Amino acid sequence: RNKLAAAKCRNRRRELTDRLQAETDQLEEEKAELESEIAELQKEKERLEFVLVAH
Amino acid sequence: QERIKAERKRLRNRIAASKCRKRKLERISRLEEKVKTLKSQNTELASTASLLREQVAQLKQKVLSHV
Ligand code: NA
Repeated sequence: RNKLAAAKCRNRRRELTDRLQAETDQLEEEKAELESEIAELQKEKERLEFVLVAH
Repeated sequence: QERIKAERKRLRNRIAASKCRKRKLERISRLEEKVKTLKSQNTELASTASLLREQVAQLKQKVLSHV
């Protein structure tokens, strides 16, 4: 019957974990998008190479 | 002994506080490590992307050169 201790615990000095967690989010998304554009750029590379040998 | 029980409560509180600090510092440590790893990964990916762009630019250039 001490959940209050945990709640107020995770409420004290939230700025740090808040900033680190947000930066973590921005970096996770930046990563995902980078992987996507790498995929697309690779597809374009394959396309250009095929076009470059078929004509 | 109405007071000793309050000293016990005091000790319990100080323990809870201590545990809180330990958990918080551990979480901050994990997060910092995470942000570091992600930053390294995003740097490598960003490099890969850049290089791929360069390659695509050259291929496109050559393709146009043969039109
Ligand atoms: Na494609």
